[PDB]
Amino acid sequence: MANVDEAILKRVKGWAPYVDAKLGFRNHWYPVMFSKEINEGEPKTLKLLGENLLVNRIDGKLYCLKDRCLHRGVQLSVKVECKTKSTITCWYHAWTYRWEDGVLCDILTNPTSAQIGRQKLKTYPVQEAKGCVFIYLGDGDPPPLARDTPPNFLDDDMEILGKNQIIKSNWRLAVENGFDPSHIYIHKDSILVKDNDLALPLGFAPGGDRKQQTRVVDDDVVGRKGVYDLIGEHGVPVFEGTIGGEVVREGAYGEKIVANDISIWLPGVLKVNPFPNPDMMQFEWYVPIDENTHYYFQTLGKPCANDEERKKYEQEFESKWKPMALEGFNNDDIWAREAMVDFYADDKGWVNEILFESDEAIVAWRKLASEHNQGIQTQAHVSGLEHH
Amino acid sequence: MANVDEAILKRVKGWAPYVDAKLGFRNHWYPVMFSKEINEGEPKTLKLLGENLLVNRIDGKLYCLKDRCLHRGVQLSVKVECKTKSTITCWYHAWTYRWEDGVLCDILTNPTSAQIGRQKLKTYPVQEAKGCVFIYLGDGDPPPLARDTPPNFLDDDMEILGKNQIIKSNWRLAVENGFDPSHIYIHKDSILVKDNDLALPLGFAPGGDRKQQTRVVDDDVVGRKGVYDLIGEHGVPVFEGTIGGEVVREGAYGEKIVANDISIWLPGVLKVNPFPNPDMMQFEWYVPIDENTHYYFQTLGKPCANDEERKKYEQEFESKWKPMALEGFNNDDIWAREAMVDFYADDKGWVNEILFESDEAIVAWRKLASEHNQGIQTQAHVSGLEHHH
Amino acid sequence: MANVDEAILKRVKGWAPYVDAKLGFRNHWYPVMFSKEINEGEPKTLKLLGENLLVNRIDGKLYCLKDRCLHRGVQLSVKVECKTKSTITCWYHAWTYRWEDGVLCDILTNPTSAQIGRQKLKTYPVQEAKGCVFIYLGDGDPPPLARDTPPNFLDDDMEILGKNQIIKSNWRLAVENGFDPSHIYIHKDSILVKDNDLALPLGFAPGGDRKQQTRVVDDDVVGRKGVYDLIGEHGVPVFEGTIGGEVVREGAYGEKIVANDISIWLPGVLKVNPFPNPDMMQFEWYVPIDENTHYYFQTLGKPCANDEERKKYEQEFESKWKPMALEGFNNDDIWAREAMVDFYADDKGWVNEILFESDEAIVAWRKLASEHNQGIQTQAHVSGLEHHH
Amino acid sequence: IWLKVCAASDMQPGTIRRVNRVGAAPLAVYRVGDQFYATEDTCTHGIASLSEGTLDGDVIECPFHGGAFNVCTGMPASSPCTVPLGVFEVEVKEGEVYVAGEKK
Amino acid sequence: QIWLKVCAASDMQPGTIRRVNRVGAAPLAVYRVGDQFYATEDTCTHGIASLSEGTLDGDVIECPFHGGAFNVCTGMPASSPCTVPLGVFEVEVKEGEVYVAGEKKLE
Amino acid sequence: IWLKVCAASDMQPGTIRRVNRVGAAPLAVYRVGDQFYATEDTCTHGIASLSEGTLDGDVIECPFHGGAFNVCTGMPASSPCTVPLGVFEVEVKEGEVYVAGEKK
Ligand SMILES: c1ccc2c(c1)[nH]c1ccccc12
Ligand SMILES: c1ccc2c(c1)[nH]c1ccccc12
Ligand code: FES
Ligand code: FES
Ligand code: FES
Ligand code: FES
Ligand code: FES
Ligand code: FES
Ligand SMILES: [Fe+2]
Ligand SMILES: [Fe+2]
Ligand SMILES: [Fe+2]
Repeated sequence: MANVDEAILKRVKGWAPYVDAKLGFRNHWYPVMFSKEINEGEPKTLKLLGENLLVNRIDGKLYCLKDRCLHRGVQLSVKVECKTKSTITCWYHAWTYRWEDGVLCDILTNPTSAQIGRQKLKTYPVQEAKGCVFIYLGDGDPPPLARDTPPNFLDDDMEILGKNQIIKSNWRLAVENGFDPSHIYIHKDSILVKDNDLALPLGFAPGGDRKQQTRVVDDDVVGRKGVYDLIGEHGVPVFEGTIGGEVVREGAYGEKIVANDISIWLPGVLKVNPFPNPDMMQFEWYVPIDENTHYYFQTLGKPCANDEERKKYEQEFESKWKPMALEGFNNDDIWAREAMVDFYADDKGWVNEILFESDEAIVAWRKLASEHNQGIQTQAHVSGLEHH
Repeated sequence: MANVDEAILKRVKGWAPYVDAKLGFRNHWYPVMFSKEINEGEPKTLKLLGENLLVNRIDGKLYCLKDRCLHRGVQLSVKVECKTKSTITCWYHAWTYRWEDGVLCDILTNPTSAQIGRQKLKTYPVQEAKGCVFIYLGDGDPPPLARDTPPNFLDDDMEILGKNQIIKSNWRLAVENGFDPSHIYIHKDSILVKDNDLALPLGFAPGGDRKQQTRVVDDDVVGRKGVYDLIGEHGVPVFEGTIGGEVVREGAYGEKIVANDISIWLPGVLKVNPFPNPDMMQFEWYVPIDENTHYYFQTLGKPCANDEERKKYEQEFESKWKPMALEGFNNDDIWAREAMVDFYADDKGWVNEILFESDEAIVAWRKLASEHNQGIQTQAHVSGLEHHH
Repeated sequence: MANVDEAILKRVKGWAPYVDAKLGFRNHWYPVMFSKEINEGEPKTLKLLGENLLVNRIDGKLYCLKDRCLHRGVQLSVKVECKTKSTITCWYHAWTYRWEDGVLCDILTNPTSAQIGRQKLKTYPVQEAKGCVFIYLGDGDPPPLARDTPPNFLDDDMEILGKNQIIKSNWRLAVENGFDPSHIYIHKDSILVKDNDLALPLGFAPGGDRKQQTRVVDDDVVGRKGVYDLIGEHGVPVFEGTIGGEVVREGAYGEKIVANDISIWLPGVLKVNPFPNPDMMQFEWYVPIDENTHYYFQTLGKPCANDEERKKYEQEFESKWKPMALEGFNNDDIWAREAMVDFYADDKGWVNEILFESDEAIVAWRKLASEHNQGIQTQAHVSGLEHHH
Repeated sequence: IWLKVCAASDMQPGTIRRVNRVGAAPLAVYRVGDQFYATEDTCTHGIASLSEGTLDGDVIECPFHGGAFNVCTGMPASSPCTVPLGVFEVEVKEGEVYVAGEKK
Repeated sequence: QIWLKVCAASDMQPGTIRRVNRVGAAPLAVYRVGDQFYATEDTCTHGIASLSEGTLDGDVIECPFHGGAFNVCTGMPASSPCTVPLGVFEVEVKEGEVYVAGEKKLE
Repeated sequence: IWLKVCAASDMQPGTIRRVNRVGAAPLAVYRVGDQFYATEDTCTHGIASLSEGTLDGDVIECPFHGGAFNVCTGMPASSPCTVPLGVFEVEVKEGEVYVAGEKK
């Protein structure tokens, strides 16, 4: 939908839609915060896919309104005026909207206005699952949340805990950094490696039967769409890094086996199993905020049968996992993403990049995302759709 | 003239020139500072309509030169060198200009140069009135200042006192907010309303036809161009704000009636009478500095027959009107203007805005501005007008 | 190639290549730091002609690799990893290159990769001379260093000392400010003038035989291309600055004669002789870093026959010449350069500038640079050259 | 039930005629060739008068922002318009055009 | 093992490409330009793309990944971002049968 | 007063000739077709010599910045030139070109 120079899109015939999706994919569910972060009657602002939104909790249920008055385009959040439980009144000329359907139900500055009941502020579906707030940034009735979530994230027994933050890089650079088989080289000195006695090679190199290591999923019953990188089951572990034949670096020879299988799913969520411990799983999203930033929504799952277990897990999370894994391990992924910004900033990195064997999995992802995304977000979606 | 995407200008047929006037209207007088701010032989810098200017006072009189040397385009003000009372010498290669006509009269580094007396630095007319400094940002002979000021501002007995500052929003957002009949809602909690017992509705339910909502003045004895907001003529003031039939807010039931008449005039000055008190008036300009900023030049006028009344007024102004009205009331206008920046920054809000009834006032202003402005300032006027045969 | 609006380039027929060379000229030697600034195994980063580079010293020799991994385009310098003495390993996926030829010799994350030995990271020749590090930002076998250095810089006894810094102005504004005969007016109050008893007029103006003051050099045996502004011998010294015929400022009447001859040479190095003392020379480069910044590479040369003289000169340099001349004199050149940024930033200044007689020297330079430069650096050179069959 | 607008002959094909009604919102009658259509005069995207716009075939373009509507269906034809225009019934009985007091 | 049997000359239409897989070695690409046959490595030198999956225009093969291109006769780059020459393998037709060399030309 | 410049045939069509004058600013004589015109030689926008510029019909283009003038009126034809050029009437008698001693 024209976000990139046409000359570049013409060059990347294998995945032009993906290269063009600088603002992300429209018509998909995206996690933006945790349930505990949004309280009853306290609207919270955020930007998703370039759009400013407002989220409010009313009678325990979440509602989402575009944070931009229909009148003069100001953000309602500049000065929040929720004068009745079910509505929000713009601070400027008092146009009032219902949280449930966005209908302009009243205008305090002119209760006789012909606009009343005849205009509607954009609303977006909101759903809470596993203590995470998901917003369907799309049009029409939303598909099942499961379609845009990795396998097992929604298991009844699966206890989800995590953290979220804003990172300065396009979402795609985050995705590819995460689903990259050979990038773990940057984690070779992470405190998680030693402090958790992990077995971690310098690089999971491509085995022989390539299409046996990569598994494209487009037959998932709930509609999921993604790609598996079967490094542990079909890939090769490089534990001794050599230069000129001499060993200059070694991987970690710990006892804990992790990262058996990695998978990337639309709209942009990675699943690492098992990780950071053999009895856990990591699910992380790279949510588009605008063309230069994304939410790095990290979650760790661990089956729990009772509160006593949930509490224990919650304690380990706070004292070990979050500090040693989400931060100790993944922090290097943050500046790694930032490091690729300049090369791709002008969109030319998508042409000049020189890929090697382990990037085969990334290429598969680009084609899958290009073929199965539910829409390309455009700046026009942000300012107001245009058509003659 | 070519400041906005041509496709957008094509869509706004009712006021394309106004939408294109991002840098403001050329060939109009604009206030930029108060007389007391510029002293004899003390050149002052400022940017107006995107142009860097220098103003100096010589023998009591003000002169304005473009703050850009003709030679290598540097600002003379980087290092001011006024070597004679009537000239200014560029700090770089010493090109020297007369404040009176901008003529390049000498070049210290080459007294025999053929450029001497053959080049001229742009000058603009400057006039002081009511303690305010106005600059005619235009070409050729200027029209009377009266043409570009609201009625009565220049009245002999009118005592003017004010405040000026730089605000971060395009000048038009400032103009529209000030003339916006329904924006009165943002002032509902102002300290002035309570502390000065003002009557202030939340808005108005329009009455009568479209034509009765405003009164356009296409010509004054001096050629003034403006529009009066007549929404209160047949409209019903709203004192009780309801949502779903329930009262959620009330206007202010004070005894003092102000803002009986509000008018906006080209090049962009609002007159509110009477305000903030029944016995005075407010005249405020939204002067274009560049595409993202303007001077919010506020003034309060009050008829004064002698020196005793003037002194008394100056005391009331400093101790009450300036802090309670100019700041206490208008500060909310400042962030409201800033709140509209994003929507109009890409020029698309001029197409996507959804107007309602009271906006008839703004529409009348956009059309009047489009039909009677004296010229559209372009980036080319700033860098140097362009033309190729 | 495609650096400036074609409409502007068409207007400056006399020196389009020069106006288009916003990023500098490719295929020339450029100094970027002093030798003592780069030690053994201490990788240093720098941006030259818009390209991020890495320089390292191995077994005493300097090597230069483009600071950009061939794989995903990250700067290797974000987390330098030199595993072996002769290589550098990208911190991302471990692609490993040799400093000597840039060849991708190993890949720790995949030793069986077909890319190994089949890719080559860009390398640039580097050579140290007079304690200065020069990088040939070009392709193919480099020409002799002497071609891109002013006469005498490489003399056997010429002892070179200096200072370097990053200045916020395009390199061309720096070049023209330096080779400008009338700009010394900005140096009239420099401490160097009095503190070193210099004779310095307010400006050297055009003598009588124009073609005779400027000397275009394109017949030098070493191939260097430049222009001399023969001020001392053919130029006229202006000591009495007048406005309306009245003396308002005078130059300096010191005994020390300096700046007899000034010359600018490609790729952009000025030679002032003698300066800042009758027995010294000043050689300064304005090295393009990106379109908005440059290295102001200052050097002062003074014959020294032995270590005792060199040590003496070094002490004089630190106690006098550096603080009094390089800083005390040229500091004004810095803000002068910065003052021209706005006028030329949009590339319009190259059309709207109003030149006078002394700029004749600058015009000659613009033409010579346009005709003898060895290549126009473009954004494509920075991102990766493009070409469709 | 119906109101007299004008004689079908007073309107050239491709022209618009505003119909002001006492005590109610104005309507716009369009003649697209030989057929006459009617919608409310006020653009649903704001407060502009469509009768002051430009008619191109059976599509009316608003003068304010360039939004457009199909005068036959009242459905939006060009952004920024999104809210259907109210359509009124028209009848040409005896060379005279009449418009329904209420919208179909 | 010096010459590899690919297919019958008639099995290939002008302007088409065929990939030749080899045990223990990188794949090759055979191109038919008119009635002439040429061959190079199948893997684009700029990455991991298969040129046999690209578009042939005359004697120039265009890579499907980034649009780079090569001259199939010389193996030299024809379009950016390609900069590394492809190895070229001699092709000969013996009795209407296409054969591609097992070793690339030296130079 | 009049200055004998040269023979008409000394100049090919569409060419410019610089005429130096001791103690005075040089002039430029332009041959447009078979007609002749004269102006000051120095561009009013700088130090460029119009005689080293490009003549397009009756408009001379400065070699420095693309500014231009109409050699007949001397008025600016293209920016950045804004100051009118000095014009000098010219007469051709007996195949000899003469230019007015002073501007007029
Ligand atoms: C390979 C091995 C481990 C990981 C990976 C790729 N990507 C990841 C993202 C988050 C946490 C762990 C990993
Ligand atoms: C004229 C006279 C002196 C100088 C000059 C131009 N340009 C210079 C640059 C550095 C130091 C001295 C000079
Ligand atoms: S901008 Fe919100 S009610 Fe006017
Ligand atoms: S820039 Fe002012 S005299 Fe040169
Ligand atoms: S970006 Fe350097 S090895 Fe991958
Ligand atoms: S008011 Fe008609 S398109 Fe906006
Ligand atoms: S892999 Fe062939 S052009 Fe990049
Ligand atoms: S010197 Fe002639 S156009 Fe500038
Ligand atoms: Fe990672
Ligand atoms: Fe206000
Ligand atoms: Fe200087």
